[PDB]
Amino acid sequence: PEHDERKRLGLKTVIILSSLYLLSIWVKKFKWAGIKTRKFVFNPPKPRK
Amino acid sequence: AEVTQLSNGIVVATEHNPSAHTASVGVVFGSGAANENPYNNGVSNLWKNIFLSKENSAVAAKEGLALSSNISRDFQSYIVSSLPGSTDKSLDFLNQSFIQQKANLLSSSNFEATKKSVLKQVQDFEENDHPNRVLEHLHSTAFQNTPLSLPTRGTLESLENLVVADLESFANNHFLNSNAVVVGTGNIKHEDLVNSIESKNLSLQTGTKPVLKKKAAFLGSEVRLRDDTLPKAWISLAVEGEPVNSPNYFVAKLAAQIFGSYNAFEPASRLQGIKLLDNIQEYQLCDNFNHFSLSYKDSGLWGFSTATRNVTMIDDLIHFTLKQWNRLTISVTDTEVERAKSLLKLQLGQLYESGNPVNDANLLGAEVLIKGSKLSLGEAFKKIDAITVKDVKAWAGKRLWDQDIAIAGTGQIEGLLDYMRIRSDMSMMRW
Repeated sequence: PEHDERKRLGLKTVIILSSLYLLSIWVKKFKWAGIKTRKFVFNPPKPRK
Repeated sequence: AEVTQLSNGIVVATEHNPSAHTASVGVVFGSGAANENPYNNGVSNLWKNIFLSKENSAVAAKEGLALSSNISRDFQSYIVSSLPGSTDKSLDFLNQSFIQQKANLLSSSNFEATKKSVLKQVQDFEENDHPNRVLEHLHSTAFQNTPLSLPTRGTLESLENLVVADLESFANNHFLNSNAVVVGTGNIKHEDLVNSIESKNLSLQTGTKPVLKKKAAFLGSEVRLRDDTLPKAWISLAVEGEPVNSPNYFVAKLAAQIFGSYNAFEPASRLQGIKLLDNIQEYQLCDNFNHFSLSYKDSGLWGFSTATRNVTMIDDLIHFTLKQWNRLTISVTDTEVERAKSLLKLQLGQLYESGNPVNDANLLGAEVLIKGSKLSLGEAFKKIDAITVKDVKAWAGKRLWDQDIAIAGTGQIEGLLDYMRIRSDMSMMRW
């Protein structure tokens, strides 16, 4: 006896959570862009030490 | 206490001081390390040392003449000093050995001997002078791929492939009358220097120096030079600041004076009226720091440098310092502004009224090359006393609040955290 109400509250819940999932992917890739393009160089020192 | 400029095709500036015991005369050019390219970087540092080599300093010493020179990013200098009644001999030496004849100075033996010494100077700098090489690295990450990135001493790799032809080419392009100022400081009168010049004719070259394709641009970035065998960590951090000939020139200098400079081992430096010191001294997170506001023709930098032996609490040092900066937008008081006013006046009052005429000549020539005129010290004081709290908050809200940063560091910097945790401290999130 909850069939009609249940299917309408699930439309609200699935729309909200689907957009939060796409927004979370955007925000992550922005805050991770420094680490992904960081670069390293090596110059062998003198083994005096 | 007033400077006098005339023009004949040759600009001649002078700050006469009758109560001095020496006189300095020289020529300043308006090209520096920010007027060369990555291939010929250091050609100006090699021009300075050809001027100061032995057989040219010997010829001056027999006449009673001392020599000096300086390389910067916007200008170069070649100065001669003497006793007050010997200034016409100073001008002759500057005429003969420098502007007209230089085949004597660019010989094959003097060039190799000079290159050997300069390479040893630069190699020594890069292995032992840690606070100054980190500030040079800051300039190179902030202004990367622009002319304001190149180091003033040159780089050990570019300095090895220079020949005499590189010197002669650079001279023909930049040592020109249109790009030159003749200066005179100490016990020297303006009319006598003008008369001595027109008795000769005294012109170097005509003009038309090259225009620089790219303009300077700031970029937020970092460069880390990790060395675990050194006993400290050296760090410098800045934002984009004000250039010369800006309306906010003195307001940025006052803001740097609010946080000031510190030495942990001096007793009186621990008692300064700076609220940042209430946070560092309880666990002693640093040995020293200093706040700067550097200004050039195209851009500037505003920030601080520090050295520390407490390598496990670096993140507390950077955090507490950046939170104090936030207060310039939100809660700076009137007492902090009235203190920085009078200490800024004492600072630049000692820079512009020292006793050395050599420093006077470098300052005068660099200012007249940009503005065409020198602002007196009585005028600069009136601009400083007219600054209010509102001017500071308006400047900081535009230059500091949630803005990108540049960072450089060397030594034991494991405890220096990533870029974005430091960038996030530029806004408070409690306002």
